[PDB]
Amino acid sequence: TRVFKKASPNGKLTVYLGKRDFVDHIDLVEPVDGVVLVDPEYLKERRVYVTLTCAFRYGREDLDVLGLTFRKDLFVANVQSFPPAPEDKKPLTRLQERLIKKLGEHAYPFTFEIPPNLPCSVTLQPGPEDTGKACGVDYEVKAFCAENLEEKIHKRNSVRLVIEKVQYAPERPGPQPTAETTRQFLMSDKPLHLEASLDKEIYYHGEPISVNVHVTNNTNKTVKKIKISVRQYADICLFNTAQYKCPVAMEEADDTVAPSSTFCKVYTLTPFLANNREKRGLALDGKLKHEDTNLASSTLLREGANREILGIIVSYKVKVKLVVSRGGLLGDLASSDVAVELPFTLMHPKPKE
Amino acid sequence: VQLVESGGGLVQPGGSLRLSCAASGFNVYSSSIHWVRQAPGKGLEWVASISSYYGYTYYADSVKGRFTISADTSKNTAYLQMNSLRAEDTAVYYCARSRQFWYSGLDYWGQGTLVTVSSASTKGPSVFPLALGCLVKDYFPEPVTVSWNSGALTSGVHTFPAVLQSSGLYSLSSVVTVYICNVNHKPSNTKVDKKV
Amino acid sequence: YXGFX
Amino acid sequence: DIQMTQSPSSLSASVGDRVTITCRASQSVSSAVAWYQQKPGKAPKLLIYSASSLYSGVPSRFSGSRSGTDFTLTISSLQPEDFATYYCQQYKYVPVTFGQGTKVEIKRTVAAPSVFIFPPSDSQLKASVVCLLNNFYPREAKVQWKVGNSQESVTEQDSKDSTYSLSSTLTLSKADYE
Amino acid sequence: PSMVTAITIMALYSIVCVVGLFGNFLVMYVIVRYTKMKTATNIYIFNLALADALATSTLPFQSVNYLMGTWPFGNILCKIVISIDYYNMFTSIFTLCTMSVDRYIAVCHPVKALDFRTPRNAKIVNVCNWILSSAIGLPVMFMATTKYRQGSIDCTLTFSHPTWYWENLLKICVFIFAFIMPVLIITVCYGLMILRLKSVEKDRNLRRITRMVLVVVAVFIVCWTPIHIYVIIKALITIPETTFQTVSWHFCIALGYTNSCLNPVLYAFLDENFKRCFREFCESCTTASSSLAK
Repeated sequence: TRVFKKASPNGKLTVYLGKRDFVDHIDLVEPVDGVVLVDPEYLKERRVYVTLTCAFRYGREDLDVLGLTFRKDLFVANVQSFPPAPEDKKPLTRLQERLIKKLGEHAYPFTFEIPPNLPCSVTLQPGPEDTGKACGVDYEVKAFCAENLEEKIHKRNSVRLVIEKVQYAPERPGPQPTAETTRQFLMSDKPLHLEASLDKEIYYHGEPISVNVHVTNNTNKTVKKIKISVRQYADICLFNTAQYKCPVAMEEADDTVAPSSTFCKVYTLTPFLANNREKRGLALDGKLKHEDTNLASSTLLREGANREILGIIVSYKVKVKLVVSRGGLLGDLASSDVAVELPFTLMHPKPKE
Repeated sequence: VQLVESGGGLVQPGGSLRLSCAASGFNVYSSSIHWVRQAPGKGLEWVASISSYYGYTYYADSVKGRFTISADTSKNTAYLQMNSLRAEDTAVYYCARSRQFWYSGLDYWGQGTLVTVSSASTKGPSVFPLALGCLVKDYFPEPVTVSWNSGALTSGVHTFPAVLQSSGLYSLSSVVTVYICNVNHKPSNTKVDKKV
Repeated sequence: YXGFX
Repeated sequence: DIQMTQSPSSLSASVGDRVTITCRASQSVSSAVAWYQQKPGKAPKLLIYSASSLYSGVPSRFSGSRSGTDFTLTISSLQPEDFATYYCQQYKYVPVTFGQGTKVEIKRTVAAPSVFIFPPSDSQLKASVVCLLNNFYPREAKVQWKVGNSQESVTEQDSKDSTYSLSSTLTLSKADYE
Repeated sequence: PSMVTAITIMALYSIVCVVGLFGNFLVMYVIVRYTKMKTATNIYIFNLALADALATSTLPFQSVNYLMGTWPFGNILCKIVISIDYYNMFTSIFTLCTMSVDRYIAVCHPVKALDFRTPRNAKIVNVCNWILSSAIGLPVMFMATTKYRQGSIDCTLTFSHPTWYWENLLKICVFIFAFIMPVLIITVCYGLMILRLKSVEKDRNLRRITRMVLVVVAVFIVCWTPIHIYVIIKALITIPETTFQTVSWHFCIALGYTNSCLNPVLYAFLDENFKRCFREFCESCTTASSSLAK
């Protein structure tokens, strides 16, 4: 068994974490438990604290606007590791006991119970090179020696570890996505009717997505082209919540449906990161530092949860759009669009132990 | 659930090949594809790797500039084009698959294709007796089959692996002890019967 | 502005 | 570039014995070490990954372990189907490097080679002497010059007696031969 | 002659000229060589500094037009000066407005600002402002002939159309397009900015931001208002021409440029990245692993 360790720049205190990815179950999050090793001789009267912080960044690392930082702290939890506060009665995890046994008596535990309804680690890809700092939600564990909490804390006497709050695909599959639409343009005759569906609801990253499309063009109006697209929606909720849109994958077939006819087909679209490196602000899964990440996983939420979850909420839909070519007495080059939306879940399977 | 390799055979130094690895049951975007070669009587040496989810492409320092790996995602196939084939490229090439997300070793491997970059030509095995074994010389290319008494004493014979002689042409021997030995060269389709 | 005229 | 060194380069164990193969990494690969098994004429098969995790379907007798940069594959009760070459890959960094390989072989009592010498047939010199060690054990054996560089070939371990066989050829001149 | 009431005008047109040209040259140099124009705010500050320098370069021509009691230069000089003056007043104020709305969306709409604030978009906006002000500038340039007025050669604007109509047209359409649309945009955007900053140590930064935005809008409406009010007063009904009149009519013209003098102090030499650049002109361990025996 291995543990992750980091040390202060002066090397006095060092933080040990059993792992750096913490699974966020909908009901509760796995607690962040760890150990801090100090030396009471260095701390004449100082106290070492550990804080867990959920930081969301609005934009680029630069101030560049009036000298202010576009960085909110959505969640900050703090604990006084040393001296061991007699006030609390928190028990000791098995890994914490093993670390305290391994290290000396100068090893003191810390534990953080992350509350539910908090965002996971997502990073907004900025497309081309503009800044060296990523944009999105992150979780940070910060150990520091200080006389009191309200104090500017020295950078050589503090360790910071980036940890991960992750979610995995639900154990049980959900209902098969499906969508319907019945549309008539000038109400001449029986209308155009589009029906789309997916093969399943939960897909894994890299796995192809099959869209079964069925069109009954009962009117006299020809449809020329059919676009299937996989689109990522990033609800970046903040003060005055917004929503982001990005077409992640696309297949634009030139299949035509004659008037008063029928057309059934299956389109296979695979979303991958190779062709989405030029799209600024794309929700990526948010690794620890610059590393190999992928398109952000769908954020799972409770059925009766607070709709105003701060941070980035990721969703995925498949838009099936029939472009019906328009023209009557005067033949214009404009055309109408009949579209359906199929929501789906794009997640990582739970690791097998 | 299966990897099938094709495109290996006799080459000349400076020539080119194109090995194809068809992947059945795998998605090129949820898995990375590697080419690993094993030299005759040597260990495994990784050659190339492609990750279609990222468009990443890696080569070993001994094949950079010469070997190029690509993928046809529609057919779920991985191709390795080998140019400027040096004589040290004779090997058996396996196409292996790994999980794209959390690589956990090369789970699946193909049967492997033999690539031979010898500059020699197809020749016939000359048979010499040993007064009781036989030796076949200049038996290029491999394989070459041999059997005592046209298959009578098949159990009680020792056949040694073909050794690449100094000239490049191979050489093989077989022996039996308490007759006749028949030897067949398949690349040249030659049958020779000797009586010791 | 403001000068000339 | 990381060099992974396997020990021993070849070992001879018996059915039921506990076999241990050691793999030392030059640099520090954290746990990205896999153990693979290749039988002659067949593709390798993944046995363990992450230096401890058994691959799906692999018999439980195989087990991996790590201590620092020193990894170990242990077969608890060796079986006749568990005698092949074992390789040690490290996939922490690019390129991924493999070990030299450890060939597990069956153990038998020491056997005496049956040395034979065969001169070059007259139909050839119209030019290769050969020395033949028949059905010996263990693998290691030397050849004694008797009438340039001699080429030696050794078979696989015999399926019947778990023994070997060796043959060395030498092309000589007509000065000492006549 | 050079009496103490006749020299103060050259004092104004000299100190304002030197401070404007000097500050704008300093900030343009530090932006182009050191900061290298690698943001949207740097693009905006360089464009504003260029426009302000071009506007403030007109002052020597106006000062020596005053003292000489005439315009000594010539037809081409009279047109170039007048068009530079008008064009670059318009461009100065429009760049102020675009920078204000840029800060407004970078504060109130940060996630929209994340994609709508690329340096490509800043470059587009500058070109747009320049083209918008150019349309106004071209008529001014064409209609700015020199008439040998009896005793002078004075350089004025001549509208051979029904005169007292088009002159008041331009005089009021410079008072609405270059005074009240900007005083509306800046005030509105900075008000909404401080509202969204208050709707959320943080109070110290809020108070600093407020003390700076209020002084920005205050210096704008204190420099640019007197001359506009004064032109309106001069255009309603006549005024006596005396000492107070002829020194106030210049003190106002000099505040009009004093805005362009004080812009570097408020926008550039108050910026955080720019203060750093001006100063230039004048440790984290690695995450390892360790064993844990069971």
